[PDB]
Amino acid sequence: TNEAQMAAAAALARLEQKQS
Amino acid sequence: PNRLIVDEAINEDNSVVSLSQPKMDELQLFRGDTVLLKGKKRREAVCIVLSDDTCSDEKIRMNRVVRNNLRVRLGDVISIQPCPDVKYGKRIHVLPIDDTVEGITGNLFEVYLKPYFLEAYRPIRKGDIFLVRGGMRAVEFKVVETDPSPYCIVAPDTVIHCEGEPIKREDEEESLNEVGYDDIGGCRKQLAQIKEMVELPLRHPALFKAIGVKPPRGILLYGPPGTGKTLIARAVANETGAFFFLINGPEIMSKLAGESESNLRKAFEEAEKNAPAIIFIDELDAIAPKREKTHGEVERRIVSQLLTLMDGLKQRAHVIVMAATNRPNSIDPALRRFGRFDREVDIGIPDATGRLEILQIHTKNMKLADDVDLEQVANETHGHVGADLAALCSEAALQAIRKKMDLIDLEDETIDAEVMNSLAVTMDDFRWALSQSNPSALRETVVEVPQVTWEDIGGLEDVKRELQELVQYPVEHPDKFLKFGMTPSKGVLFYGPPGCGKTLLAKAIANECQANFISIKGPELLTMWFGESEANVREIFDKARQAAPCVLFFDELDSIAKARGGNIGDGGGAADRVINQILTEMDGMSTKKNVFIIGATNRPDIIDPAILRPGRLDQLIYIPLPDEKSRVAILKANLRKSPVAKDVDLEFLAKMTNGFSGADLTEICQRACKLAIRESIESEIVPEIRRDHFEEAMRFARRSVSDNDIRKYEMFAQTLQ
Amino acid sequence: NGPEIMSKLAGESESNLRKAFEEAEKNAPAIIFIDELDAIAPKREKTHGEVERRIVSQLLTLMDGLKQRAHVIVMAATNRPNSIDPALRRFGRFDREVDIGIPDATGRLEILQIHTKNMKLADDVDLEQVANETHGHVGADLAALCSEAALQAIRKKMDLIDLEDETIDAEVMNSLAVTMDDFRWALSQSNPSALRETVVEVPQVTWEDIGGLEDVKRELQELVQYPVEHPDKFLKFGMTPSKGVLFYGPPGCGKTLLAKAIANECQANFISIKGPELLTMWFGESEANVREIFDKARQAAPCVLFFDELDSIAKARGGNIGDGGGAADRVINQILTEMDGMSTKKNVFIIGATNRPDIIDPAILRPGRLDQLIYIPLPDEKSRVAILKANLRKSPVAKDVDLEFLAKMTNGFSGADLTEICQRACKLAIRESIESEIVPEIRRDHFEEAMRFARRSVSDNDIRKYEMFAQTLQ
Ligand SMILES: Nc1ncnc2c1ncn2[C@@H]1O[C@H](COP(=O)(O)OP(=O)(O)O)[C@@H](O)[C@H]1O
Ligand SMILES: Nc1ncnc2c1ncn2[C@@H]1O[C@H](COP(=O)(O)OP(=O)(O)O)[C@@H](O)[C@H]1O
Ligand SMILES: Nc1ncnc2c1ncn2[C@@H]1O[C@H](COP(=O)(O)OP(=O)(O)O)[C@@H](O)[C@H]1O
Repeated sequence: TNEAQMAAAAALARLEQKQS
Repeated sequence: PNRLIVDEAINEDNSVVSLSQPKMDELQLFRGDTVLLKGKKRREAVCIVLSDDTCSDEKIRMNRVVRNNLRVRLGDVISIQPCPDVKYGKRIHVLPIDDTVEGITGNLFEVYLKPYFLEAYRPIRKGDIFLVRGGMRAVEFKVVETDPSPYCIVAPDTVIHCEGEPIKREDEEESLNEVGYDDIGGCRKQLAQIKEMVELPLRHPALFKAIGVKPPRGILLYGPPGTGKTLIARAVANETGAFFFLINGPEIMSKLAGESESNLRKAFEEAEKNAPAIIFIDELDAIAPKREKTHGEVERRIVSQLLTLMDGLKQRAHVIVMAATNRPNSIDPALRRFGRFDREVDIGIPDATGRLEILQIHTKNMKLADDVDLEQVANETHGHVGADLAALCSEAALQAIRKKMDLIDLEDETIDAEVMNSLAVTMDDFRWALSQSNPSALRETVVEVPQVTWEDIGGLEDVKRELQELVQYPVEHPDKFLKFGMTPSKGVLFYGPPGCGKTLLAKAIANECQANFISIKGPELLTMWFGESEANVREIFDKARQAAPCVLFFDELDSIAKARGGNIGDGGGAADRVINQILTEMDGMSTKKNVFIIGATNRPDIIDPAILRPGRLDQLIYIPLPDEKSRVAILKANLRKSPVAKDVDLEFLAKMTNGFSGADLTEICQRACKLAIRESIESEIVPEIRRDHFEEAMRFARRSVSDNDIRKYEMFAQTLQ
Repeated sequence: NGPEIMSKLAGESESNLRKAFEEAEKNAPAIIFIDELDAIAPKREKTHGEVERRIVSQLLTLMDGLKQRAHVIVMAATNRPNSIDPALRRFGRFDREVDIGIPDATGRLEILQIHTKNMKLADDVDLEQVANETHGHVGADLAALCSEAALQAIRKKMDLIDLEDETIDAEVMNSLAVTMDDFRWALSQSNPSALRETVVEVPQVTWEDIGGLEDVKRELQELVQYPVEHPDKFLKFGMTPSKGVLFYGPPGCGKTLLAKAIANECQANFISIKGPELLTMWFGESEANVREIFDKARQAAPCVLFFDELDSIAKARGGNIGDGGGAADRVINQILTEMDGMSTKKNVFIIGATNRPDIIDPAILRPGRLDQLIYIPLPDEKSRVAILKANLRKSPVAKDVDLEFLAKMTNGFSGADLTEICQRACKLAIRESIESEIVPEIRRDHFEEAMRFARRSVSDNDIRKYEMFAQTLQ
């Protein structure tokens, strides 16, 4: 649902900050 | 169904679990969807699933926080299912653990929970444990009460509460600040090797006692002090759950006769009662040194007592004894015989990548300023081990603390969390700490995969290909060598003028092959010759075996022949003490150890011909002075990192420097850089290296290899036909 | 065992050792096995403690008590016969010795077969190939090798079936096959405990592997076999059998193979002493180690003790010009001494080889030493063909390869030089084969290209040097 999609954007952004 | 093996995670984020794309389609979930994980004792955790290019298809990668919430350990199997109906919450009540908040006071929400939860959209379940780092402390929290149940996602408008006494830790719940695998930086290859040896008999004891195959009983870890020998032993016990019993030399040797032997025996009895168990014996050389080095009754008895206790491990099922020493040959050789301590792992010294990982680990709780560059530090910390990098981070932290504490002047029994949380450690504090730190492994042998790649070597296109045939093919295509009855070469000798890239060639092939590079330089061969200590060659070749796969490079192979007079020489022949030991070790080395020997000489006419016979350095490659197209490539490689102005014509320089070696072109590059630096410094009392700087450099740079020496190499190459 | 006795206190170690002998007598016939004997009764010169001195004396008296303790035999294990109190080895006590040594390629295969009896092996597993690769291993290492290969196979299946219970399913293990990849992995992890030990074994080189030299093959049989196959004729005619022969001639002509092939046909242990070992003793002033080499030859008898590069020291001393001294040196003098003290009744035959006979200490050529000298010339045309066929015996050579024409071209080549051609052509075939996957045989083109680089290593100036020496000897 939409709360999972908002968590998806936040989790993906933190992953990119750690990988970069 | 949907049962996957629990693996280690790369992403430290407590709300993120990694699954390989094919499992996202089997589970019919989208990237970033929220899933539940089913653990043990009717427990579960909620997390967000992301994809990467490293997770194994059949594994789920989760960190320590998630595994503890599920009460599972690495190697177990858990179930994963989507839960697309997860909703947001309005109220979450979080309290700290009593065993982690001590000596520190302040507004826990503003410091820890607010940046953790705010706009993070984390899934939370009732009873979850999670860790928030900051202010140079690692503070773990438990979630006790929420409005929705059993789980929800925190929204930007969710209110976080924290009232009540700290929570007493449960006896079956391990602290997140205990030593685990994520506390170990470099030496990942050794940790993986050890895990394979120990995790199987410790996690699945029913396997070994039910089959005719016996487990490893004793593992000896060796390397310089401060490299993580104890850190690994603790991480293994804490991750598998085996009972950990600590032994150390000083504790046993400080006891009187009749007490030291008794206490050592008790340690083995306690491990058996608590089996599966690991007995870690640190400073083993202090308990059971080589017999030839001791004559006391107490030292002789404790050697015999340890040997009998190690042999008793045939009955003490599921007990593994690990030991730490500085050198595998400092202890009674009996310990290393079949059984007892018959497995060995060389921990070594972290390389530039491992040192960066260690610095990142020991700064997890530290707030770093934007100017801090830990990769730059890792490159400067040559000769340091993990213990020194930990001290380096501590000293940098204390320098930052002093600067602020002397200004705020707040003296009390506890520290304000906000004061530490807003304290940033700058690059100046790390640079200061680097000046104060003193590496403990400065004179130790450096064994690492070289950072030199083929792009760093100009010209020599045919030599690059030849090395790939000599080094990679024998192990990438072994069935063709067997098919045709070919005996792979054990090594190659490079000869030619100095400064033409002979060293880079050996490093670059070691890099592409991801093999450890061991550099032996002229002064080391001369030291062994002059000091009549050629026996040390055996330790060099044995280190190559220990570090395999590796490339063992002997530079300045003629250094001794020249020290003996070179062009005229002395009363003897070509053979000498050190080269003879090198010949002996090569003859006893098999190609199955994946150790490739490379030599280099600037005077092939005085190399003991024995080294060129079949079975030794039978291949010979000539490295000439670079031609015009190569000299341009060399200039570009040497200037790859320099701010060269667009007006610099590197092709014109290559045309002028007709007789120059690669090293001579480097002098031009560095001399021009020096001139640019001088002008830049003067302008403050410039943004790029200008044509004028290279033109002035050409006024001093000269070829180091004369035509008389070029013919010497050509005549040798002609002799080889 | 040493650790069990030495871990005890003064008054307990001696008592427990005495009890062991009393128990064996009560249960006679009995065998007392003392492992790590060097830990109980080391050479006296190496210890001064009262406990170590007493336990040496106590063991000596208990061994002497075996005159009354009927039917009790005491066996002991040590690493070296000279690491223990020499008194133990005097008449009586421990007056019999057996040298166990290190298993050879055949023995290693047998050990691998023994420690896999319970293992299910896949069709791709080749234990003979493993036995040939496990150089320097002892039985303890091959046992660990099989264990590691088993565990790698087990992990691969156990992580997939996920069956966790108190007992193991017999069907699961019974259907688990250990593949060659698991043995190869285990070989990479295994680390031999005897890597630097002296290798003493019957060589796999046979006469079929040596091209040419038909007359030398016959001569060596007369020198090595006749003194033991027909000893009654040597006594009848008052003949003193030769104790050894020196090979001389150009390098790479088969001098080493000749020594191995005769050792093989005679089923005798071959002991190889290479140039670097003679130089190591000279450089380090440790020529005393020659006594242990000749003593090993006695222990391993019947055997052939081969001293390669006998001139290695003479060359290290300047060779063509030399230094201020004469032909004699530290290492050769110890070799001369040991040969003089060696009897032909031990069935130990000494063979030397040199590439520079003009600088060999003439003492080694006197009666009683290496009095026989055999010249090994460069191979002639018919021999070079035989050499090519021998070197290519295991290679997939195409039918279009004309080895007789190749032998005609390589007129001045040594046997080692013909091998370089064979291996260089193989390398070219391998390179092409690997490229075809990114070929089934070695084609004429590969040998023709090899001839572009292969050269004779022995010049005419060096051939005459050997001819002049051979002419002097008639
Ligand atoms: N590879 C490593 N990764 C992370 N920390 C390390 C590593 N090696 C050493 N350290 C750190 O250095 C110290 C090593 O001390 P310890 O494990 O007790 O070693 P020793 O056995 O020499 O006493 C610890 O603080 C540990 O965290
Ligand atoms: N082919 C080349 N490409 C790039 N740089 C080179 C080349 N040859 C020499 N150099 C420069 O010369 C320096 C010395 O090279 P090196 O191989 O270490 O010399 P040697 O092998 O004689 O010790 C290197 O630092 C490198 O920058
Ligand atoms: N007569 C021969 N028959 C077959 N191969 C030979 C012969 N002579 C030399 N070779 C080849 O040359 C190589 C070196 O021979 P070897 O006897 O070891 O030389 P050396 O005795 O000078 O050390 C051997 O591997 C062998 O393949």
